[PDB]
Amino acid sequence: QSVSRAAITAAYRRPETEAVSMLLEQARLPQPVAEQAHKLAYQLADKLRNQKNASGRAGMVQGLLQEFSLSSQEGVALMCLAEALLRIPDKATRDALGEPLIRKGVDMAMRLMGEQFVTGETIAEALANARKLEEKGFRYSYDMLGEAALTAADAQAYMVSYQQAIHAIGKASNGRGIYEGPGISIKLSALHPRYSRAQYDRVMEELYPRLKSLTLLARQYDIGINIDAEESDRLEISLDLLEKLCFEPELAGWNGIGFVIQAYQKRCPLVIDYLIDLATRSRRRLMIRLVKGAYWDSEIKRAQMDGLEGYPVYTRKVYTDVSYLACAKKLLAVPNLIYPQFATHNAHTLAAIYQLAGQNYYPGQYEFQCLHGMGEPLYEQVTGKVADGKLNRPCRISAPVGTHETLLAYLVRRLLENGANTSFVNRIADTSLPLDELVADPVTAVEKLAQQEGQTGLPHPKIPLPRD
Amino acid sequence: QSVSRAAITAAYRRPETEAVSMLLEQARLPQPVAEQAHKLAYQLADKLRNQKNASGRAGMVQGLLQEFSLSSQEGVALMCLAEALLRIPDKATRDALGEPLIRKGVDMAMRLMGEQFVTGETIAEALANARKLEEKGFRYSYDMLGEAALTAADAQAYMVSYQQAIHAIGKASNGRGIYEGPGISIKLSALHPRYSRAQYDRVMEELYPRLKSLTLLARQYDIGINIDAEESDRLEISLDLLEKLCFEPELAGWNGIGFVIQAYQKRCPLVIDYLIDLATRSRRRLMIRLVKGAYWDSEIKRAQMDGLEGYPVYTRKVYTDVSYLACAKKLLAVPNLIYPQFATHNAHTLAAIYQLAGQNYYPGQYEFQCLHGMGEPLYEQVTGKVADGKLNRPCRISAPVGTHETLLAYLVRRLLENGANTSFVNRIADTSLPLDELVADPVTAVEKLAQQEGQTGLPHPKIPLPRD
Ligand SMILES: Cc1cc2nc3c(=O)[nH]c(=O)nc-3n(C[C@H](O)[C@H](O)[C@H](O)COP(=O)(O)OP(=O)(O)OC[C@@H]3O[C@@H](n4cnc5c(N)ncnc54)[C@H](O)[C@@H]3O)c2cc1C
Ligand SMILES: Cc1cc2nc3c(=O)[nH]c(=O)nc-3n(C[C@H](O)[C@H](O)[C@H](O)COP(=O)(O)OP(=O)(O)OC[C@@H]3O[C@@H](n4cnc5c(N)ncnc54)[C@H](O)[C@@H]3O)c2cc1C
Ligand SMILES: O=C(O)[C@@H]1CCCO1
Ligand SMILES: O=C(O)[C@@H]1CCCO1
Repeated sequence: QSVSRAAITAAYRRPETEAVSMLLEQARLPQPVAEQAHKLAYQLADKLRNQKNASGRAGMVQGLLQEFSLSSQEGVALMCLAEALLRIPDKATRDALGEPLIRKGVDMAMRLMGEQFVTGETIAEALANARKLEEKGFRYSYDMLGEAALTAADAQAYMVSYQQAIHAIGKASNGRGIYEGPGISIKLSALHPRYSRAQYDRVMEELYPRLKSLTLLARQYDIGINIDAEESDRLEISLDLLEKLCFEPELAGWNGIGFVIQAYQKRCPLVIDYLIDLATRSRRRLMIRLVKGAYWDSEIKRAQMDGLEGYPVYTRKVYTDVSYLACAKKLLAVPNLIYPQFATHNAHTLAAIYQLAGQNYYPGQYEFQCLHGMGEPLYEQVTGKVADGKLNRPCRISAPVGTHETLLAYLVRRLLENGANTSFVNRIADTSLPLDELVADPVTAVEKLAQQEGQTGLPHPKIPLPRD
Repeated sequence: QSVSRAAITAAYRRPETEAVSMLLEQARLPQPVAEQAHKLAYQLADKLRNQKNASGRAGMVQGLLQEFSLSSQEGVALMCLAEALLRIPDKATRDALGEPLIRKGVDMAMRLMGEQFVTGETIAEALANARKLEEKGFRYSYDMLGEAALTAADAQAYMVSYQQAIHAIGKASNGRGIYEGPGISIKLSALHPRYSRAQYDRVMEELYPRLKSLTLLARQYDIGINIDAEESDRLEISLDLLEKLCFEPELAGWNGIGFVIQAYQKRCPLVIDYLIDLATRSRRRLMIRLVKGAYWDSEIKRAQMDGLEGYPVYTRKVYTDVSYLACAKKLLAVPNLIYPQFATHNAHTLAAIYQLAGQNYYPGQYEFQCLHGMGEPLYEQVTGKVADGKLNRPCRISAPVGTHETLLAYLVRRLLENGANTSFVNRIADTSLPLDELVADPVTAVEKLAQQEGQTGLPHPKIPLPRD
């Protein structure tokens, strides 16, 4: 292997104490920057949580719960009475006074809960719902729902769907280009049957020509084409595919190739070193989406089943946060080589990147990204004119496209993301959790744990090593 | 009295059979227009009710309620199970598996329910929340909360508040003018202590100089100033005040005086005849807001207490709808004399006016209006570019400004409006009520009642004459 590829392999499952300890000083924000990040994060979170006065309304309630010493059911009952009294029109009058069921249920619940996360059932429908926010300065990336093709027919169908989508997105883009215009996002698992266990030779013979074909088509329309990151044991083969792609003569001088990297992996900073070298060698600027990662629950389960020396992902959420910040700094340092795309719904992560990107923003420096049905409210404060009180930074919405038949796995990942007590989007909804704790600096949080526990970067107390 | 003023007085409490019968042919939409109004009303209501697929989601539920013959509590329980199963990360695992309390309560409930209807606590705050929709083509009218002044001090305070507001709105308007720019809306009851029983002489001596002063100030800033319509026994004195105002030399050639007329009153079309003559005589274009009316419940109660020969308002809601359409036609016929402002949250009423206004709309022909916290969703389909799928017709939002201390009566009127089973905004929320019934033509509805009951315009069966 090359030096950079070798360093990736060696970090696959490195002990958490070691990985976190080495990331800490790279993630640490200089005091002045940390202070500005905190103020901004607080302001974003405050406006988001309290757009409709949720905390104030919650407080007024508690106040009356004391000025009468009433229970919850008591207060509510009183409000119902008060409500009925307020409907008296005249103030004087008022004053004076088997398995098929379970299978069907699961499928239905999937559709119902999933609707909010889906942009359109077809690319035409999805594209129709774009101008609304595109006119506000939002950008889109259409991500076809449908993954882990099981048969050759399945993979063929997905391929045809991607090709069709690129034609439609490309026509809609109408020359706007890879930055300002919409792009497409693809899953390698959709393009090759049984990708999860596919061997190198077959992937290169069968998957790669498809990846190449789609990328050439994207180039013809000058739209971005992004390669989603999936399970951790597919990282290596995805880098082999990216490497070959970047050296295609027909793609020379074109910078529309995109690639996701997952900060929850111990390999992430080493993958960045590789990507930096690859951009240099292939003479291009790579569009790199930095994300935390969507498969954490399954990654933990897989590792515990395989009984290996460790986990490929962190086991405490705050460590993933630290990884993300350290990786963000690395990406921002090389603007000639990488166009970083910072995917997050987290107000602190957003504010930290905003400050880390430094003075003198220019549109092509970087962008933020979010998922449809999750990020729009937060980014309404971000994308738009400074005169309208926004930060004037671009955000690209990832827009799932597909019917109920392709939605299941994506929906489950969204449930896990939204429902986890560690997720920012879960915690911000809790009016009980103080804003300062919500936007707490992750580096400081890690040092706090270290002081309590006796060393830095210890694994989650409830997630022992697989061999234990 | 003049001919027109005399005709108003004579219609005060005319029998409903008579009033409705005479309105019917003036309200009737020609077959071609009625058809276009129906299609548009249906489309508006469909998009409004089903923006987030409410009816479709409701149907999918009923479908499973049959493919298993389950109860509501049953279906729900199943969904909770399905939801828990969808949170299993791996599919294989899933597959394999005293009075102070009441007074305090009423006040608190008022604040909580009222927040959605209030634009700002102060004019500065309200104005701050304006650009968002103003940039979309929406206009504003700021209506200071606070009415029925009880003391001289009270009325003085309201006066000072109006003056301050006009300065702030006028500065914000910055020369945009009476049509494109924001205006103010005033309540005569706020400007004179115990207005409800005030005598003509005192009103002219004390109230009128205040009305004149505010109107002159509005003119200096070239913003609209609208006189709200309140209880029916104050109609006459309000016309006396308007008459005098329109002949002030300092207001000559200025068309920013506005006046509300309430279609639920039997006098409404006669008031229009008067207003038409007044515009002609005083050489101006009057800004006339056509509304249905906000005080219906209290009007019925007052009439039943006074034991007079009849009601000053209609007793069936569909009659008020018919009155509104007939009055709208009258206003639209005289564009040189009246700038009509059609206040409604009703999709049929909106669509009917749209069609009645005819071909070749121009901005100064007319506008729609709505209340903050009620109309924005419907008018999001109306105000905006045709390319964005909107009707490209202007809407002015009435924006209440005030603290909790001035909010009570307004809030109660909003509760009555939103909570009445006859209100469009109540009925559209009922996914059980078919769209075609929701947007049913009121003239046809009245003829249907007439065929069933034996004559046209009979009173509400549950609202007999006061003397009965
Ligand atoms: C536009 C976009 C594209 C994306 N593309 C991909 C993609 O191709 N592949 C992919 O895998 N993800 C992708 N993601 C990321 C993913 O889907 C989640 O949205 C993301 O991880 C949420 O991070 P956050 O900063 O918004 O929320 P935060 O609440 O700040 O952090 C959320 C999470 O931290 C992690 N986590 C949770 N618990 C732990 C723990 N105990 N230990 C360590 N880590 C933990 C997770 O990665 C997780 O989602 C994408 C996200 C976006 C917005
Ligand atoms: C911008 C704006 C300004 C307004 N200004 C004023 C004002 O100065 N003074 C004022 O009094 N109102 C005013 N209103 C009107 C009022 O507040 C209500 O919003 C209005 O009457 C609702 O009509 P709608 O077409 O939206 O709803 P719809 O559901 O179509 O009709 C609603 C209603 O019909 C009436 N009604 C209900 N039941 C009956 C019945 N049994 N018999 C006869 N009529 C019945 C009422 O007038 C009532 O509100 C204003 C409204 C707006 C939007
Ligand atoms: O499929 C997922 O969950 C993530 C987010 C978007 C693409 O990769
Ligand atoms: O006070 C009311 O309820 C109505 C609506 C706005 C002004 O007059």
